[PDB]
Amino acid sequence: GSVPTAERPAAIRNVALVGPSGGGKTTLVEALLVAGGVLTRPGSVADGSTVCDFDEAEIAQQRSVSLALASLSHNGIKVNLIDTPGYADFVGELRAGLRAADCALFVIAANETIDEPTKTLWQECNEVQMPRAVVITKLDHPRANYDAALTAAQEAFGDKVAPLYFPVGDGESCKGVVGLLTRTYYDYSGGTHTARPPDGSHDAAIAELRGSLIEGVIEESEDETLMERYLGGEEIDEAVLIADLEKAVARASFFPVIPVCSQSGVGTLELLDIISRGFPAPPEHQLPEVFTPQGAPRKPLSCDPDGPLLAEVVKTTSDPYVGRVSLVRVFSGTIRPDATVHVSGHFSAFTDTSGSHGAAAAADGSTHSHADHDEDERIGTLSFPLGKQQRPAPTVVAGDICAIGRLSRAETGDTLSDKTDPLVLRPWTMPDPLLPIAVAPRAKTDEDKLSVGLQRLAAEDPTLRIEQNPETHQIVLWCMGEAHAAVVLDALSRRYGVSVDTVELRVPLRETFAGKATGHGRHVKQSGGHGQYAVCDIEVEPLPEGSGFEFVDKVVGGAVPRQFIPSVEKGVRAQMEKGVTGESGYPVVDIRVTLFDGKAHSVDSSDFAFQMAGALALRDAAAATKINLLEPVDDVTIVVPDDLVGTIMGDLSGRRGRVLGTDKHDADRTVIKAEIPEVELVRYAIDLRSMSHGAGQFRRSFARYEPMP
Amino acid sequence: GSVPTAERPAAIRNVALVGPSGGGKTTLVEALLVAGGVLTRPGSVADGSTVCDFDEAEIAQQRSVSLALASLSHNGIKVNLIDTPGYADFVGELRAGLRAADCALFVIAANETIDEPTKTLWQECNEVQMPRAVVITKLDHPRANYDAALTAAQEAFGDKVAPLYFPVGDGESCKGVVGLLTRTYYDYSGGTHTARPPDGSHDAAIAELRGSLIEGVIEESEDETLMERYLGGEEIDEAVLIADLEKAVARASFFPVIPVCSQSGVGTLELLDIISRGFPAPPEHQLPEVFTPQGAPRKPLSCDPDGPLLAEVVKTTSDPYVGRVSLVRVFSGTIRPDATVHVSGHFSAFTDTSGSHGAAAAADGSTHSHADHDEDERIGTLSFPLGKQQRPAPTVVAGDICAIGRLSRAETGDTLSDKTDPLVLRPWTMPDPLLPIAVAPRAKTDEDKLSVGLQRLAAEDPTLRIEQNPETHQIVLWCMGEAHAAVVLDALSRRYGVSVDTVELRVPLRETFAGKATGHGRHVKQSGGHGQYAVCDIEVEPLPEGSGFEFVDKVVGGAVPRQFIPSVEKGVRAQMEKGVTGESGYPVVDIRVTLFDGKAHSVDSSDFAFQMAGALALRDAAAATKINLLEPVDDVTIVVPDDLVGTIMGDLSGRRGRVLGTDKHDADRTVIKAEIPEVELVRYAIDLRSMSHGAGQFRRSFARYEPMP
Amino acid sequence: MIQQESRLKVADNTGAKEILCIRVLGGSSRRYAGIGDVIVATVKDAIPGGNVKRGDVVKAVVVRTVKERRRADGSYIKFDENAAVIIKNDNDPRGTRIFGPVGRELREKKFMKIVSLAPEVL
Ligand SMILES: Nc1nc2c(ncn2[C@@H]2O[C@H](COP(=O)(O)OP(=O)(O)NP(=O)(O)O)[C@@H](O)[C@H]2O)c(=O)[nH]1
Ligand SMILES: Nc1nc2c(ncn2[C@@H]2O[C@H](COP(=O)(O)OP(=O)(O)NP(=O)(O)O)[C@@H](O)[C@H]2O)c(=O)[nH]1
Repeated sequence: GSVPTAERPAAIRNVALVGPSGGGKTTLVEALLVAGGVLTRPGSVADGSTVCDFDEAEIAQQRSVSLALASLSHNGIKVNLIDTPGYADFVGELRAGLRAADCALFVIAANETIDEPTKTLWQECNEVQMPRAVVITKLDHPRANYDAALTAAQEAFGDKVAPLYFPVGDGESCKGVVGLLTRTYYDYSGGTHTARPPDGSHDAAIAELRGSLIEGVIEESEDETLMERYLGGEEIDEAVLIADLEKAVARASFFPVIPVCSQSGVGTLELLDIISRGFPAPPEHQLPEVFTPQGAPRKPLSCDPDGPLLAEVVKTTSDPYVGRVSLVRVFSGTIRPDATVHVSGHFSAFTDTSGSHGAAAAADGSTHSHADHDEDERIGTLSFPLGKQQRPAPTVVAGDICAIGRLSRAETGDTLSDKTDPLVLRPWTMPDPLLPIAVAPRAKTDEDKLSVGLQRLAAEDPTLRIEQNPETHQIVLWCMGEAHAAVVLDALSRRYGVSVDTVELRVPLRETFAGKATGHGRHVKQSGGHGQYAVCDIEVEPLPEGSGFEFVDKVVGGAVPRQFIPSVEKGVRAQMEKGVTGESGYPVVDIRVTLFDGKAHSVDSSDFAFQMAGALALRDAAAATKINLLEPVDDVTIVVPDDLVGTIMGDLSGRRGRVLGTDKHDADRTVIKAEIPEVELVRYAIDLRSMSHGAGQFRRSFARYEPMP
Repeated sequence: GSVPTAERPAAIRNVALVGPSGGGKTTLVEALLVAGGVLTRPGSVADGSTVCDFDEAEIAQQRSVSLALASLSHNGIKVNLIDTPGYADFVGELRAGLRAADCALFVIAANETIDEPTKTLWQECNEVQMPRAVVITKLDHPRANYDAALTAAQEAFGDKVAPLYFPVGDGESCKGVVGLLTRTYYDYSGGTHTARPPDGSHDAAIAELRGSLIEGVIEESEDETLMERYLGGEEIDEAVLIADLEKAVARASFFPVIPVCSQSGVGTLELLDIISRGFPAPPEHQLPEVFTPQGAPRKPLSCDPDGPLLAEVVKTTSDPYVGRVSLVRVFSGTIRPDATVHVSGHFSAFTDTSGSHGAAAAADGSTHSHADHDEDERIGTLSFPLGKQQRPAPTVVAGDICAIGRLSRAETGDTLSDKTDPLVLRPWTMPDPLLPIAVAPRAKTDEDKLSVGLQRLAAEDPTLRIEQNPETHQIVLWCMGEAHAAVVLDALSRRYGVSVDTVELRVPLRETFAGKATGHGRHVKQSGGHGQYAVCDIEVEPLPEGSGFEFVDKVVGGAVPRQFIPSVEKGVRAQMEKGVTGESGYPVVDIRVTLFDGKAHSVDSSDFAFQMAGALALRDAAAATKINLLEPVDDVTIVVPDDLVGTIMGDLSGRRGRVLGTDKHDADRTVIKAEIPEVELVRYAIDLRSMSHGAGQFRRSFARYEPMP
Repeated sequence: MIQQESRLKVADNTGAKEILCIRVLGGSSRRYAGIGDVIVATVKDAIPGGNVKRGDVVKAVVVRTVKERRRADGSYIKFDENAAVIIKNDNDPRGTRIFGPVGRELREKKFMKIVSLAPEVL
């Protein structure tokens, strides 16, 4: 159909659809687009004809793995649908979609109840005070009980959840719904949407539903006399109730329930009407706090095309022919083609908190550690995403989302604004991946481009963390889970031509002397030039942890020439650095070396010879005693339900974990604080999601180093 | 970076770079491509690692022998650099590339003066109105005199040649060039291009160059008040001046001079800018006149992707794996895969003109002289050739050159158009070869496939002509020179396995009678079938050349049977066909046989008998007088420069030649009317071209026969 | 009747010319391969610049045989040479074009790609 174009931010809606993995979100989006006229017939995820599930990975996994955007205009109101994956491994994409949205939509099926991942998704949506609306789908399923799921929703997320539309079906294929506020029964039995008054088969239940909905809304209505009036017998006007419901939903105070038949197309039209009326506008939505480049807080801009230019890229995609396709979320100002705009790369200062080992701020890619970058780029032709097709856009007003190609250095999450007024929207919450994945490149040609490919990968996916080990010299990919790790590996192996092989993550270790010992170092070599002769008799004794390297001089009579003692010290330091345990010795710290005697030659004494003699003496002293191996430990804070406390505690008991305390996270979850050695945490996430029906959520942070038990 | 794929022909440019053999065309192409970012580092011709220098013949000859195409992207504008052979033996490939491109680049060395081959190539570029931009390369040479080359180009190639950019260096490694129109000096001394204001050491010279360039450009512009403004002291705007320079260069009026330092990368970026802005556009360039399939001309077609489908092949070769690499140049309409295009063989009628004597129209190959065929073939995969590896092309808009595989009947230069509306463009005028060579098969099986092998080679090599001689019973291959002959023989022995050895080419020859005589033929053969015995008496007289064979019978009383007169006749015809001068008797011509007497037997008369009787009578008649040999003198139209007419007079004097006139062909060359024996014309073309340095063109046409001197 | 140590011509773009049959897949101790039978082979001759080189173990399907083969209709098919097509694990060709005719047995063995790409199916 026609390209949905909006000229005022009020007429634009940006709602992110969320839910469980495979909740039929893609089918719902296809049905809505067909109802919008863009698509002639509804696509099917199984057939792969859907607009949303167009990427290779989505069809390969037969489930949403990456988020997509669709644009629709209905009743003169444009809606920017944001379908997001429903699996925990892709939580960061869902959060990014939430940030770029002014509302949250939950697509759930009546035949299955609310799972714990859906509850955590509701919590995540709640902790931005986002408005949430409940959409029941898959009503064609035989086991689809709208009443049971509705109840569960009403009981779980407080009394603020009350249904808004009452379906009337046969229990197999819902033929239509009853409008509770409008007292109108919508019918689709003949294949046409017909709105007619209910015949009275549900009139008592309908009246009950209106009463409950009115009492719930009217409380949230500012008119406290409305409650009296309704309880006094006065019939509150339908338009007034509608407006009060719209305001309350814009206040993120109510969570209505609307049943939808994605397959049959039942309820799509009313659903679009509810999106266009009851949903908050970006002007109504509490726009995110906009910050100045230098960290000084700035007053948030009103959502208007005439205001100061303010936009934000929220997705980065790589295409072999088109190039980078960056989706830009605009909040204030107007974007016009060929204009030069300022690219604020997250200004990492706002994202430098925590980050564990990787200290991830934005776009990682250690050669690009932190983003914090500023650059002004001239944009090309504005476009809107329609699958792989890009509908050209004349101008981009505030409050809308657009796709821009050929962007050289634009990245996901970057704040776009006028170059004269650089701005910085508050960045989204980035989940920290805690599944390290060490890999090894197949060739140095791949390795050289590995930095560029990983930088671009983190530009596309801000949730992936990449850390290159400085001690073990291993490149390690931190991922959310099995699916996310697979996606990270595949995209690196294809989009950038970097052939890598996953290798074992090496946990850094430290070495120190376990006792006092002495070493005799001799370096005699008779080559074709000057002979070499240097002997050092050093004494190494243990030091308290963190004492570092101390040198004590006890040379008597100057047997070691005093010009070569610093060479002995340098050799000792180098030998500590190179390790003292075999061919794979870890750095030696917190030791003291006491050179008390030695031998030298009048002609064959050299600084290098004394360096070698000191290194060999240190090696002999290390071989003259035991060496302490120090392994690191990371504190782990876990949120798990109280019913599984014992299983996780016993699992940590088999994982040598030291329990620190069990803190009540809430009425049903307990925060568990414990420090676990990093070796035990290599596969902790996968086993935990097992030990928890996925409910297992934890964070880790390096604590200190301890010797191996 | 991103693969060069432009969505409009205006954002596509194709330049057929020209110059002498090993003039650095490839090297400059590599430098430009690295400037665009396609190649990591610019390859060297000698090393053979370049994209253009990949073929066996190009590497072996250490130069360009077959043209190559590369695609480049610059600021959203596609650039198609087309390296062309620098040797006149492959000037057919250069002519095709010029026909394949809308702009030509003269890659010449600053240490080399403009040779006559360069002047003739400039003339060929000139009388097709093909725009040219002067490029000065090899400035790193110790004898590299940029100013000398500039002045020589300005004096030779008309006053329209004038410097555009002024190089600045220390005389050994040029450190930069000065942008005259931009009044800015670009410096590469520090390893980075730096567009900075000039230091002022040559401000007066720069200003003079700016004034000269402006006044030259204004001359070809539209605003006639611009000259009065500039001469009146008013400073014309930089942007307007630029636009005027673009107009002057595009319209095939101006020839700006560009210094290029390919080795150090100096000037490549500004050359790319000049190609992108000041160079002509495929729509702007005067496209070849289009023709209807059935002989009628058609108005030139616009370079519009939405227009009628129109394209023309520019190279053809066979690959066992990917398929026939048919380099197809698109001019009008959009070419897409799975489309059936018209494969008209140039409809040669429109190119029967020009081509010197050979009527070179389509792919030459006198066995297939003039294609003039029709065909509609479904194309396979559209690919952008990058050396051997082909860049996939999902969509090919007009104004581009692409390689299409799996084209069964495609030949070089074949016009490709829509099946519903077949169209014929104007193909290039090809320099038909004039050096004959004879190939003898080692056996019969190779000769059986030799026909299809030579047909395929002629389809691949439009400039090559293959000739079969029925009189002397040999196959003759015509090549432009020596290197092209080596290339074509290698291709024949490799792509088709034609094992042959070079042999001398034999010219047609005939025999004639020098006197009158009578013959007596007596035959007696009494075999086991029908006894044969016949006697005939004929008379032969010498006749003027061109008289042909004649017979007069004057037998008296029917001595010989009338039924056997045809037998004798045909026997005499066969005997004179077999010759009379020994066992190597050449075909006797222009002789009249006059039968008068003979004897007959009751039973011994027979067809064969009388046949031999007449034969032996012919032998006896020929035995009494002399036989004169005649060689075919062919009219030779010698075209040499007027200063070289004296050389042709001197050498043709030693060639037993007679001069029937020296008509001035044009302002430089002179048509010479002369007839020369055929034996002298086997090597006339090669020596003519060698002495004329590429300025020699000539035609041959058999006129009559002359006796041995 | 291709079997152990038999030499096969290759009808692909992969760059190999001739392959040697190592094993006739499709059951233990199976002896012969006919049209439409998958075998393991080793490449003996190849284009120097091809993706497939000499000595690498590959998987192929027979498309032409010299030995006559009966069809359910009473008709018989025969070729002058034994030829095979390199395939990857999902029963798809590694090349992009097929040379020469193929028997229609491939149709009932579900080699749709080879059947579609062949110039002639008999
Ligand atoms: N009964 C029924 N099944 C549906 C419906 N929509 C999708 N499905 C089925 O559910 C599966 C995919 O559903 P869904 O998870 O929503 O697909 P997705 O959108 O790609 N994944 P996600 O929901 O996480 O975004 C398929 O097997 C599909 O046939 C629906 O409306 N009704
Ligand atoms: N010093 C110098 N040498 C060059 C330059 N360009 C090419 N050469 C050298 O000249 C030889 C080949 O040059 P060139 O004829 O331009 O190669 P080509 O382009 O493949 N052949 P052609 O010019 O006829 O198209 C090589 O030895 C190469 O190193 C240049 O700019 N400077």
